[PDB]
Amino acid sequence: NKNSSYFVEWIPNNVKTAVCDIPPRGLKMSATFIGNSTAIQELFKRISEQFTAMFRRKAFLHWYTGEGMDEMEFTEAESNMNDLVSEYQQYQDATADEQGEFEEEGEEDEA
Amino acid sequence: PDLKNVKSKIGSTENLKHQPGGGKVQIINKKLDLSNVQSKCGSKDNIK
Repeated sequence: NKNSSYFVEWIPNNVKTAVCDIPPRGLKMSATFIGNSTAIQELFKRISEQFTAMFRRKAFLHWYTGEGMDEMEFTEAESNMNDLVSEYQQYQDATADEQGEFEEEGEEDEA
Repeated sequence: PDLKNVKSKIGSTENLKHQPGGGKVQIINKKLDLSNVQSKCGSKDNIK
């Protein structure tokens, strides 16, 4: 309620509760958080630019090709991480309002 | 008396053909050929 801006709007009521009777040894009570946010875009955003910083210049790469890997694979790992950061950014702040194909049928015309 | 002819024996009068003569010196320098040479790392074309 006080943090409506921090939830995605087309998954309703974004919480999984669960309660155990038994606390961790040496704590009278505790809770565990597992949160799934768009915010993780940040990880894949930083790592895929640092990765293009490397493979764009074949830097550090002779050590790995030198074990039987190929340049196609660096491209496919990259292709996918860039695709992946584009999927998390597609859903970063994605509407509960309809998405796309906004075209229509007209009015009847004199003959 | 008469001596007709007499001369000295033997020194600088018998040397007058042989100087001896001198010579000529030269260096002692070369180059190397650079025409084969290119850098041995080489990633910047990968911009392609």
